[PDB]
This record gives sequence, structure tokens and C-alpha cells, in this order.
Amino acid sequence: DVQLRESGPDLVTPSQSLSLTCTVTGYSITSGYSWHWNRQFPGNKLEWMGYIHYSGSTNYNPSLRGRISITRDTSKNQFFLQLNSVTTEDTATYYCARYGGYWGQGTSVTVSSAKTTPPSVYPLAPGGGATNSMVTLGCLVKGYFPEPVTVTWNSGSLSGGVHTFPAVLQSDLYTLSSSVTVPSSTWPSETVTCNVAHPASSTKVDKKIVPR
Amino acid sequence: DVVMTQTPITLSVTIGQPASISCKSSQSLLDSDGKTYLNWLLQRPGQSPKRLIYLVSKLDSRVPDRFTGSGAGTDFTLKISRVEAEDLGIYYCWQGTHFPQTFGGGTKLEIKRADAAPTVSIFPPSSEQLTSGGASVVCFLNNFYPKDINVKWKIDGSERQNGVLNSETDQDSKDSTYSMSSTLTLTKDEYERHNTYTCEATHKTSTSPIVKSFNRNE
Repeated sequence: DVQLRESGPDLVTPSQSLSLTCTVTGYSITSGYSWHWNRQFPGNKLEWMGYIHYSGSTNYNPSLRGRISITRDTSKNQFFLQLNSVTTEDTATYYCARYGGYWGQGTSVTVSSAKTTPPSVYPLAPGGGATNSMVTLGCLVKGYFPEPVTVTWNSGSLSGGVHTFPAVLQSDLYTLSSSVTVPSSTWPSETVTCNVAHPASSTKVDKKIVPR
Repeated sequence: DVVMTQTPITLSVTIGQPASISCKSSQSLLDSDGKTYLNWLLQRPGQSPKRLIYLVSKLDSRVPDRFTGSGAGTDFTLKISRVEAEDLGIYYCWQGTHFPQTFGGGTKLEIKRADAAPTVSIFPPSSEQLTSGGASVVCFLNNFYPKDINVKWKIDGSERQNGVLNSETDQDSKDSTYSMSSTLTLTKDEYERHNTYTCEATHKTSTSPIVKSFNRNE
């Protein structure tokens, strides 16, 4: 069993250094292959960052200047990423890996100046002229940090027609909305409440969708 | 550096039926030792990359025989005899012949289905938000197919591009439709300066845009 595990802070300040740790088990890093670090950006695109050979020798992707070092600790069977002078660019999911198709689970590191910030939750309701049975309502979750949040409707009892759009950045803070579509015989004839949760700040806000 | 280009960008497939991906290197991938170092990977949604094929045609120790690697030089093709449920996600080709290592941009695999128009829904800003001096005009383009879609914002009939943020969802696991949000964000002072706010949706189902709008004074 070649098994790899990433570990370390998931949020770093733009000026500082992004340091991670790969804890490899079921195989010795000293008897073996190249031991790599890869990252994946939001775009889904993968970049190779660098490796350290079992001999202690290294190579780094020239795209990272000389602001990366991959050190080691043969005594606990670990190798480390250290990336310096970090920016928005360096936000990615980071993977450690071994040459023969062995990948870690990967951790998502974000780079930001933002403080923990709870979301404002606003109702989304139409103004005039709903067509037939079905009507679509929503909840705008604006200006929160960090990810994630969890949106549900009537405490989860509404599943049928429910989207949640992926979050997006907007002046160093995340925003998304969740849509729900239900028959107008059920709204405003009975309650349609949205429940937003932001674990990072222990928030739990409900917002009833009133018409007009 | 050596570039990995994959065709197509998105492949529409149906479970049971076969499928074929392509990958194109800007240099020959034959190393001096005689071996060609081209791998393929599958990244299932929610989890890491996973090796499928390591030397152009060799199948990974843990992968079923329905995957088949062909090619040489600069042209390579990954082929699936029957697309199964667990094959859905992104496929990446990878070269280890030249320094540095380089991955392809990925080919997303998605379930095919009959085209469907968007259900456009426009939303005015809430008074709760307006008390804080903000005004977001939200527009849902819900449950459409295929992925590619166009939004246009108008204010008093005049086009608006500044301050619009968008967000597509992934493919739905139940009806195979996509959805997309579009969000004009304004200040209250800016917002009150105009009356009409229009959300205009153009999709390949119709040449006619699906228009949805409202006026502040009602």
C-alpha cells in the first residue's frame, strides 16, 4: 500500500509562505522514487510544482521562480512543500504524489487577506406575472468568508427542484444564491423558508420568502 | 515548454455506448531510452486524480480492461468500449518525457440528452438589502441543455456589462440539465437612477432571446 496524506493550513496571508506536509505510509521515501507536489487550480488545470528524489535531490517547475523548496524528513517518512511570497494565483488544491500513479487526497488552500465573515442572506421573490403552476424563488448569500456554506429549504424537506450555484469572489468575499422551484398552490399558500449555514462563523439564519 | 492539447473539451456520452478522447503533444514524446511517457488520468468529481494508463497502451494495475491507450509520436487516443457510471468526470493526458511535466487541460465527460431551454427568472433587490444601501439584481437561467449559454443585461433598454457576475452549476445527476446564475450588483443610489432592469437569455434552442424584466415603480 502506497498511501499519501496532505496536511497543513488551508488559508494563508498573501505576503507569507504556504507550507504543507505529505505523510507517506506503507512505503519508504528513502528507497524509492521521485516524490512530487502538484496543484490544481479552479480552472481544473493541473500544474506540476516539483519533486524530491529518494536521494534528497530536487527539481522545480521554472514557473515558480526560486520561491519553492521541497525538503524532507526521512525519520518520519515525510516530504514538505514550502511556497513563498504567495498570492491569489497560488489558491489551489494541492496534491502530493509518487511516480507510479499514487496521489494523496489533496487539500484546498486559499490565499486571502479576508477575516472570517458571516453572510448576509436576502430573499429572492418575483414582482409580477408568474406563468403557470411552477414558480421559482431563491436566497442570495452575499459577502461571506471563508467557504463553504450550506443552503437548504424548509429544513431540507424541499429537495425536488433545488439548485445551489457555485460560489464566486466579489471584492475578497464569496457570493452565491440557491434557487428553488415549487407549484404556486404551495406558495404563498404555505411557508417557503431558506436555511443558510456558515460553519466557519457558527451562523444559522433562516429567511422566509414573502411575496411583493 | 511541451504543451498537451486535448480534443474535445467536453464529450457527450451515453452509459453503455463507447467513447473516444484525443490528446496532442507539441513535441514527440519518445524519450532517448525508447519508451514514450504518456499517461492518462481520470478525476472523478469530489476526489483526486487516478491513473488509468501509463505507457501509451499499458493499463493501470487497478483499472478494468474497457480502457484502451493507442498512439505514438504526438497523437494519442484514449478509448472506452462502454461508458459506465463510474467513468464520469474529467480525463487528463500527461507527459513525463520532457522537463517539466505537463498535463492536458482535461476533457469533461457528461451525459447526453435532448436539448432544453432555460427557465429564466429575474429578481429585484430585497428591501432588506436596500436598507444597507446595496442593490443586487439576480437572474436565474434554470435547467437548460447544453452547457453553453449567453446572458445579456439591460438597464432602461441599454446594455450593461460592468458589475455582472455569473456562475454555472455542474451537470445535474438526475435530469442532466445545467443551470446558471447572473448577478448585476449595484449601489442603491445607482439603482434608483433607473427604472427598467432586463435579463436577456440567448441559447441554442431558439434564435429569439428569452427576455425577462421588471420596473422599479411596480
